[PDB]
Amino acid sequence: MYKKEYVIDCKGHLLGRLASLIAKELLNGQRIVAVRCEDINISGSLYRNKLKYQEFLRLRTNTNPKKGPLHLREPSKILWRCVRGMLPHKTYKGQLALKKLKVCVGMPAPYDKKKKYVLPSALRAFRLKKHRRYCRLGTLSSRVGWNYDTLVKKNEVLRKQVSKAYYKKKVNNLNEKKEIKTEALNLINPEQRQVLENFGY
Amino acid sequence: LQAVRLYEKGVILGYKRSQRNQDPNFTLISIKNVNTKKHAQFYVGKRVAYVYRTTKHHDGVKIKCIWGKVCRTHGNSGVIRAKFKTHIPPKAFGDRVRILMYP
Amino acid sequence: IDNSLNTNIHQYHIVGRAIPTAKDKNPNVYRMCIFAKNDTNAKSRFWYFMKKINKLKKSNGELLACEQIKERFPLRVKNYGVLLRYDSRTGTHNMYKEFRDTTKEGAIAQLYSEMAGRHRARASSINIIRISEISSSLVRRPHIKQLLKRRLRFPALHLPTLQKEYRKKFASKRPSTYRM
Amino acid sequence: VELTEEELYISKKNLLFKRFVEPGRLCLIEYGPYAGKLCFIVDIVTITRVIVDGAFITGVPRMVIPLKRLKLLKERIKINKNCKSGFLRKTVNSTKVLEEFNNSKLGKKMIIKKKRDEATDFERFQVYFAKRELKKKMTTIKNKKN
Amino acid sequence: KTIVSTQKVLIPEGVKVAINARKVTVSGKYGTLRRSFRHLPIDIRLNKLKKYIKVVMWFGVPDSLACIRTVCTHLKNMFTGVTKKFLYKMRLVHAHFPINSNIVDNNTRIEIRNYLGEKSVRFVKALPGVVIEKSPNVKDEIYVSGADIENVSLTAALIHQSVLCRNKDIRKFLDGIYVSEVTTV
RNA sequence: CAUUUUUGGUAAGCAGAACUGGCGAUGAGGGAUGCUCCUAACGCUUGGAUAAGGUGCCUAAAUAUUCGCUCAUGAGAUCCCA
RNA sequence: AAUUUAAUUUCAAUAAAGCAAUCCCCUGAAAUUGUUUUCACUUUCUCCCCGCACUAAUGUGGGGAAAACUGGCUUUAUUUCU
Repeated sequence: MYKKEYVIDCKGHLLGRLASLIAKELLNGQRIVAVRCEDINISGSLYRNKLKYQEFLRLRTNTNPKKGPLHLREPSKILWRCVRGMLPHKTYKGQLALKKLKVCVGMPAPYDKKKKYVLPSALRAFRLKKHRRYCRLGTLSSRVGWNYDTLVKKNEVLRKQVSKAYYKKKVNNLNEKKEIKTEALNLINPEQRQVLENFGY
Repeated sequence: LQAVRLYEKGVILGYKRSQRNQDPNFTLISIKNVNTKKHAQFYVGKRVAYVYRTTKHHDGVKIKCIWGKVCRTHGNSGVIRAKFKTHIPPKAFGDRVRILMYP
Repeated sequence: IDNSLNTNIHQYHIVGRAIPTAKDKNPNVYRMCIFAKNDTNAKSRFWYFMKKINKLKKSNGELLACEQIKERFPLRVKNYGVLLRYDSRTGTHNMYKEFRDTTKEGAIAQLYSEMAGRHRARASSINIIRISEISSSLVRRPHIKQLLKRRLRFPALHLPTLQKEYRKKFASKRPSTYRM
Repeated sequence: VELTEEELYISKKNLLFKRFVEPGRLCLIEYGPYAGKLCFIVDIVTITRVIVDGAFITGVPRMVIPLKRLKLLKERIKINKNCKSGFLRKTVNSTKVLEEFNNSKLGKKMIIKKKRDEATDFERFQVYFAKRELKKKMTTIKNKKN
Repeated sequence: KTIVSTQKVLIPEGVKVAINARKVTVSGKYGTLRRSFRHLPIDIRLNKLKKYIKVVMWFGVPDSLACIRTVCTHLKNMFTGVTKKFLYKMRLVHAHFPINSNIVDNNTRIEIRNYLGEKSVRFVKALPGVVIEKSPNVKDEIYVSGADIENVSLTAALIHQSVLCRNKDIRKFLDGIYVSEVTTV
């Protein structure tokens, strides 16, 4: 885009679309912090996805697994791998795009202070029917033993509660700003005040 | 503040590629606001300036410029073809460009 | 006018006859109405039927008329019954279907869509033998019987889509599905 | 017999479902040549598609569209099912639905946006200047409050 | 297919409901029962004053009709459970060996000894809120009771599954504890 | 070598014929890749608009529109083509 | 962004009149070669009866009426109200 850092809250987003939108932006040019990446959705079922990951694990090398593939277990790394698949990563242009991507499970607090964006076409609600089975990427990762989950669960809750305290304070501040604005709208010269009202204040 | 910019922002994308084929005569430009052919058509004839920073003093200065002009779209989402007076470098792909308000 | 929901399948009334000969001192004139995407297609289907029924190929006859046939009341929705001969991979079948639509042409487009979608039958493998307006009480399809109820007022329940301009790449907050 | 205080009970139901595809309900087109225009629901062709008919104000003919292309509004006017353009004009003029829409928050956001879109260069400066006067006064009031 | 499918579900007089956003909760004399139906996307609405619930689905398919009939049956079971606990009477059958049924942990875990003369212990703990009592009236009978038909049945199934033989003929050897009679208090 | 007709041989990316078109002697664009399939035959350049073919990303254009059908505890997905 | 005069069973209002009520612009269902004749079909936020809240519903299942607002036809003028 046209901004230093996009932060993306990746909860409720569907894997392929989330990856594709991120990738084209990286190619266009953008540093992108993918945040909250266990709450990504895969469209398959839990068993079906477990089967797919089983096939992925089965793929290795006869020769020497020291020169084998990487079976990354982090849900963030799973997204990263998918984005890597959607990049020409054996190039320099692809490598630069690859370097621009940053991935994190849960909300890292320096980037929770920052604004979070979402990708509106990529939500589970948006492109999947209600009555058709799906599975959360963190749930699948837990099933195949990533197991760094409870710590994040505790951390996210603590962050969210503080965010509630922050939100109420923000609401308090905004309400007070509205109150002073409405009072001091009277003090404006009539014509100017009428113009400002006309254009939506 | 002190400066007033008086252009709109863009991103110099690649040259006018097609799958596994290159045309270097035409360059592809992303203009920040646009997302349609119809909206892009408003800006179609405008003069475009690529300004860039260098290591040594040239004519006493470390800033240089390439000029081009927008001329036709490259898609329904308003990504636009621009023809330049000399080809812009692949080194400058993903860099910023200035789209002037004239003619 | 439209190109956002448009059907280019139209109906043509076509008339032709046998060339006069010593044997055929008084010809027989033949008329038919035919649904086609263009006049050449309409004529070729008319000619194919003239060949299938009669001994008359394009060479043996002369065209008296071809004209597109005009919708009486386009604002009114009507109950069309349509009778088919179609070919499957392993056989030929007859079928009789009901569609409520504004016009016969919309119904034929709908029929090709239905046969293609549900049966894999291409336009080439379908033959409409009669499409006509019929009474509402005589429909056999439950989905059309449901429309014909006194009070029709369902909730809409579909996704937003907008258009290209306001088709944003990213968003600050998550969308509202309900829309109210 | 008829409702007495059961009238309150039916009134004060909390039912989610609203904005039914009733004949004469106002709808905002979101796609196609006539996008951004308001229109009434006449007929229902099928599950996907409906017969829509513009307001005389909005300038959209009677026509089939998919329901998916509409964003339904709260207001609805009850009419007989067979009605055409004269009666629709007479009814719309009677019921003054566009005023209700203007009052409505979505309508209000749209009309404010429309003014802002059409605003001239001097008008734009005047909005800037007015906000600047407001901030000066408002900050002075913030000084006042402590 | 259909545009509209409905159901009108009678509610007993004493039921204390709390069913918002398809998280159904019913309370009554024997307990508060909570059971989500949020996977099922239907418009159950309550009526307090004239009792009953009205369930309606928009744009039904036979799958949806199956869901409506299933939910109404399930809801009725929830009402039935809180009003009167579901009791699964399980008879213990043996043709040779005394099988010793010793209820421990305040009616929460039945200890079973001596299936097919095994001289060993099978302990089978119940699920939450399902009490395992024995019958004073009939020596082989065991009462499995609780507010939910599914948990009591599952508890009974666990008891059957725990008992059953590996490899001595199923036709020949009939011994074990089975569900005779499904009732309520 | 290919389509179509075709003989022998269980069959064969097998042997043997017929008509025509290719390759050989041929770049170029597509067919994911590929001597032969499809599009199409070539001085050097500029611009246009198209073909075969595409338009989720790699990878250029639609997460286009529109109606059906489709959930698979090894689904399916562009002739030759596995 | 448009535009000209033709062509092709193309309207829609405007406000005064009339005309018919399962009736009509229509559309059904019936008794080589043409006719032509039969009765079937609208609305309602109108009214009534039974079921009295029995409904998906700011109503309702069944049974009946009422009208011509709605639609349809015949007119008379009118077209930048539309």
